[PDB]
Amino acid sequence: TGLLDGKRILVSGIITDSSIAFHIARVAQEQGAQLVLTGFDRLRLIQRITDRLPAKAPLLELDVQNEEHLASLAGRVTEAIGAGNKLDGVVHSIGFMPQTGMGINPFFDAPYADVSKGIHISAYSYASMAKALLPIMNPGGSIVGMDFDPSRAMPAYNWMTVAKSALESVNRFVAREAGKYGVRSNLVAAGPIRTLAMSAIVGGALGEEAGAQIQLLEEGWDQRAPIGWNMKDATPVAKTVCALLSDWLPATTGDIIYADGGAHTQLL
Amino acid sequence: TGLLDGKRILVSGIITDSSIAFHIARVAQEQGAQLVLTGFDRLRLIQRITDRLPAKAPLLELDVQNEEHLASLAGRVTEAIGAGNKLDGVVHSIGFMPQTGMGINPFFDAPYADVSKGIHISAYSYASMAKALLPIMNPGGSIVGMDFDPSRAMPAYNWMTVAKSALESVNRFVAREAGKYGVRSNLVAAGPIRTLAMSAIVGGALGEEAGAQIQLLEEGWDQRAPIGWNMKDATPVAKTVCALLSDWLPATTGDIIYADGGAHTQLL
Amino acid sequence: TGLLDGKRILVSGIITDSSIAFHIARVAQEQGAQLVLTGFDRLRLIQRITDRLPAKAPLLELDVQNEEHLASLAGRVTEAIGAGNKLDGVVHSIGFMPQTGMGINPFFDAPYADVSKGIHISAYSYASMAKALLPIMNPGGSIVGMDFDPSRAMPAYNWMTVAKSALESVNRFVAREAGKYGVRSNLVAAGPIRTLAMSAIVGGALGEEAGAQIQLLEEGWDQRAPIGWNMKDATPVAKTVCALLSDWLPATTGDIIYADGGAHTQLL
Amino acid sequence: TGLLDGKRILVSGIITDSSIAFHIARVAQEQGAQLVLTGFDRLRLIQRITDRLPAKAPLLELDVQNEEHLASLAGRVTEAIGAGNKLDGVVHSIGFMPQTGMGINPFFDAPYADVSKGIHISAYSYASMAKALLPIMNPGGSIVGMDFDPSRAMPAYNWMTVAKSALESVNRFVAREAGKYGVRSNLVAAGPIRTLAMSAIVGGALGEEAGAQIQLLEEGWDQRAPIGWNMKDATPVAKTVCALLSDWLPATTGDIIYADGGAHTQLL
Ligand SMILES: NC(=O)c1ccc[n+]([C@@H]2O[C@H](COP(=O)([O-])OP(=O)(O)OC[C@H]3O[C@@H](n4cnc5c(N)ncnc54)[C@H](O)[C@@H]3O)[C@@H](O)[C@H]2O)c1
Ligand SMILES: NC(=O)c1ccc[n+]([C@@H]2O[C@H](COP(=O)([O-])OP(=O)(O)OC[C@H]3O[C@@H](n4cnc5c(N)ncnc54)[C@H](O)[C@@H]3O)[C@@H](O)[C@H]2O)c1
Ligand SMILES: NC(=O)c1ccc[n+]([C@@H]2O[C@H](COP(=O)([O-])OP(=O)(O)OC[C@H]3O[C@@H](n4cnc5c(N)ncnc54)[C@H](O)[C@@H]3O)[C@@H](O)[C@H]2O)c1
Ligand SMILES: NC(=O)c1ccc[n+]([C@@H]2O[C@H](COP(=O)([O-])OP(=O)(O)OC[C@H]3O[C@@H](n4cnc5c(N)ncnc54)[C@H](O)[C@@H]3O)[C@@H](O)[C@H]2O)c1
Ligand SMILES: CCCCCCCCCCCCCCCC(=O)SCCNC(C)=O
Ligand SMILES: CCCCCCCCCCCCCCCC(=O)SCCNC(C)=O
Repeated sequence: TGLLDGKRILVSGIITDSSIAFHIARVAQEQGAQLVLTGFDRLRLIQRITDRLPAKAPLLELDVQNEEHLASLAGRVTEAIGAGNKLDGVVHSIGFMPQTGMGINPFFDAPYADVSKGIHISAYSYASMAKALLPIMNPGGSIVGMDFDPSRAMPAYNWMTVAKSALESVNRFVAREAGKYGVRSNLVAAGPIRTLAMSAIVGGALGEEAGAQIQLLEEGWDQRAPIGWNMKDATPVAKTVCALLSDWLPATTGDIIYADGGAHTQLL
Repeated sequence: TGLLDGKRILVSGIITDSSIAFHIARVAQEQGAQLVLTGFDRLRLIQRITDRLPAKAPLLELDVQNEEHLASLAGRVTEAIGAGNKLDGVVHSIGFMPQTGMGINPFFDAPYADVSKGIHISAYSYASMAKALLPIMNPGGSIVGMDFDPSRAMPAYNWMTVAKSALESVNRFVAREAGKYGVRSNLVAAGPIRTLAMSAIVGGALGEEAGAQIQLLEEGWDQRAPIGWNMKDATPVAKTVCALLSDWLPATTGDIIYADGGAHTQLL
Repeated sequence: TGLLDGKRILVSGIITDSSIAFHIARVAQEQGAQLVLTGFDRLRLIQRITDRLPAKAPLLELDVQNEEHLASLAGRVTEAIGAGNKLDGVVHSIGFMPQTGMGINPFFDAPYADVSKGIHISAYSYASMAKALLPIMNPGGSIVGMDFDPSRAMPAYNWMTVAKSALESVNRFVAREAGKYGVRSNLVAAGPIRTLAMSAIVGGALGEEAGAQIQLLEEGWDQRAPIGWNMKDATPVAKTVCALLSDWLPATTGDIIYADGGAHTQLL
Repeated sequence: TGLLDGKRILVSGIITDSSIAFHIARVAQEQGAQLVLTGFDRLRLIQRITDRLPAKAPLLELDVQNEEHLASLAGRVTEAIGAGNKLDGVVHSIGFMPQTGMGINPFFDAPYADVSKGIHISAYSYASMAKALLPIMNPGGSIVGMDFDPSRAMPAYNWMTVAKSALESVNRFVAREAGKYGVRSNLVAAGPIRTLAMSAIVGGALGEEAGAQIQLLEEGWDQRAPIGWNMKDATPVAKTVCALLSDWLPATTGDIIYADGGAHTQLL
């Protein structure tokens, strides 16, 4: 038993055991929830990884860009959980953006073909996923997607910041749409965690200039954060997503709950 | 056992069983926390009311405006809980403002002697209380005070809005101050609940004009709210304060967690 | 002479004499600025309309979605103004969204092909335009695009809100990009103005089901607005865009200046 | 010509040629605005200070913490300008707060007295000069006092950022109980210019701690602004205030006009 006792919670976005999505699943499982895991394309590969999760959770295939995947979604999920049973949650830990609009390549240069590829998988997909799953959700259910404070412009995040900013706005509209089924829609704003990707830029893969600009940024995050910030530990972020998936915040919708050590409230 | 199992949580602001503070205590108690209740002046009276709380919690006297009360605070509390034991939380459900700056009397007329009386008990007291108690708080502890979205100017709330706006800012500074002890500082923003006071204005005690301006406001709160808003039930607000008092949001500080049905994110 | 004396200011987005862009041009011209007008496709038609502008301003063709148009942009403009002379401003009054995005279309239905068509012309084009023109701008120059407060979710705007929200974020990044040339980037947030089919969004073609929606919106806007709101007059918005184009706000960048009667600051 | 050639304005708050006001005033006094100034506890001081200014304007011994003073804050200016000849501007730059809630003296090391005592000029104040000068004001005309971004918790500024979150909230209600007057009350928030308060809170009377902290935040703002920021001068910031008096920013209220240099909007 536990925080997520008896709840059937869906969790997408696991590609490795460093994924925030992997930690959300691990913690969600410990807390008692029953998971239905979805994976992009490396099905036999990420399968192996989902084997690390304390409990077995049926892996289903889901490319958010494909309406064939979306359509089948609710359907498979039902077979995944059972007939009669419905979903208590949906976790959208999906975020993409080709190097063209994120990082060392300039802001003005990133072409729309890529920007749009990020805005479709990062921002929009939240909607289409709320769209495909909402019907099979019990009232009182919760849908929570990841965010990264787009309020102020920062170097490198460039177009991925813009796609996240669009994400928050979408959150609000899905919120009233989810309202009709009793579901809540919320977004979590974490500080940088070191997934494969971040370890990459850190160690000069991007190079000197970049690896530093981001180093200091991660560095400063700890400066301002009152209870500090531990970028090599996602457990604080997993815990937060689980709380939002519980009966303890039954009134927050179209909202954003920050889990970045409060770094965003301090200036220095 | 439960959400607040084994935690010793302080809860001030109970004057009746309609007080949000009363609900925070009732739920906190059910969830397993051990309470230490503080009361303003009607000690023998509010005592009788705290008797309704599922469990007995030692009532201590606390007038936030009195430095004698503040100084003794930590002290008594220790006797209240025991030698060795420390506090896991502090709940500041205190808010005051003489009718001069709130309601039907105009904004320009409210004199500073009153405005200041509200700003001392509503805004500042959060600090002095964090001041008096912080020392006896275990790291990982949480301090949460009530708020009422001051972002946009609304009729009647007038100077009490201003004092709450000052409150949020104080929250941020106490946040970094609490950081050094491992405590988190957060503010909850609820929509209108009907305590004694609100039932009063509603039923024309203030009169026609006022009783209506507030009626429609409470009315519209439900309009915009996606999962609606039940002003005759504080259970949703109590639940939220308890979650903030738990291990499930270990990274939010100097923050504000809205519990108003998300009415604040929608325009219509 | 006047507010925009001697300044060569570009103004895009004029399709009729109801366009806010038309008013920005009329006032800009009165104030002394020299205009370089751009039109989408109805070149012979909107040409006829630009003839109403107090003074003649060379019409150039510009489809923002076409990199051929963009590339040629700086070039033509130079021939339009002269050799040696540079631009002092750029006004991006461009905004698009097919009825499946906005409309009364259930938000979940709007497919990405359209959403993306709006996000390319509304949000992104701001960038590519700042991209194409920045080079020929004098330091101290100003680029200002239109906005419509996306902070809170409102009915009908749906995906166009999302595109506008993306727009503000882009503004911030163009802001630091423009910084290097001395140019400022800012967005103006107006309340509803009535433009010919926008009179078919209320008491015309689009106000029968969720059509009164833009009534109580067009209505409520005046309620909350302290100095009121006159939706049948764009002069207040034109005046604001000209001030931003002047030497009187030399330090605001990546910012948003609201021109909706302050309706956005009041709750009721 | 001028923005203000012909506009009648009271500019409140001159102590030095180096403090904000002496700036707004020469700039305002040069733009055709005929002004009437206010001074504090050494008017014999602000007197010969003022000769340094561009033309003549009388000095009224005020102090918005004195009520016989507030009492007469209309029919003394009405005596100062014309025999029933009206007034256009209220450029409030009245603000102050004692060194215990300052930086040097720690957040918790201070009491109410002093905070309450500073708000009176800092926060509350704007909600004073308002009522007084109001029915002696002409439509159009504005009420505008300085703001220093309260949003993030600026350590070292402490209570005079909290008072700042409060000046703001109070300027929004004056945005309504003035909007009937067709008057504007709008806040111009700007960055830490080197004035006698700051120029001295470094060179000698505070030794360090708030100091390193302040220079800590000055290297910042500069390094963080797209169009950059200088602090050895206030002129672009003084200008941004002016057009906020003119007819060029016509549709805003209970608003914040930012001339900080785009520093409030840049993460890194
Ligand atoms: N790591 C950080 O610093 C950090 C911090 C806060 C928030 N975030 C955000 O959280 C999200 C997850 O990133 P992460 O680093 O925690 O984990 P991750 O990158 O390991 O997980 C992201 C997932 O995106 C998915 N994806 C991409 N395109 C897809 C598509 N077409 N269809 C279906 N799935 C697709 C992949 O399956 C992948 O598992 C992103 O939105 C990211 O911006 C990251
Ligand atoms: N009721 C609502 O509509 C509503 C909604 C959201 C937030 N709030 C806020 O929550 C807080 C509590 O109000 P409520 O209606 O839930 O309950 P309440 O009014 O019943 O409780 C408020 C408490 O203020 C305390 N108090 C006043 N001065 C004091 C002082 N000098 N020293 C010590 N204690 C003092 C009293 O002891 C009283 O118990 C206020 O800040 C209020 O603005 C109210
Ligand atoms: N009317 C209102 O209620 C209102 C209020 C505030 C802000 N706004 C915003 O201001 C902008 C202008 O709308 P409006 O009603 O004032 O005027 P409008 O609709 O008359 O002008 C908009 C322009 O969009 C242009 N456009 C579309 N696609 C283009 C493309 N592919 N390439 C180049 N140009 C293209 C057209 O040329 C057209 O002139 C929009 O962003 C709108 O959302 C509208
Ligand atoms: N310099 C900075 O750090 C900076 C920069 C931007 C914004 N802010 C804010 O800008 C505003 C302008 O400050 P300045 O830097 O020109 O300061 P200054 O102190 O040199 O001049 C402004 C005035 O503060 C006044 N003041 C104190 N009590 C007052 C009272 N009771 N009556 C009348 N005036 C009162 C004095 O009369 C003094 O003349 C302040 O409110 C400041 O908080 C500060
Ligand atoms: C190769 C990764 C690109 C480098 C990181 C992008 C620029 C970093 C600066 C902004 C910091 C923002 C924190 C966000 C980090 C991310 O979104 S990681 C990308 C998500 N998933 C992967 C592995 O691609
Ligand atoms: C007698 C109460 C005064 C009337 C209510 C104030 C004006 C209501 C309009 C704004 C609505 C805001 C909701 C907030 C309500 C409160 O803070 S109730 C006062 C707190 N405690 C008491 C009983 O005095």
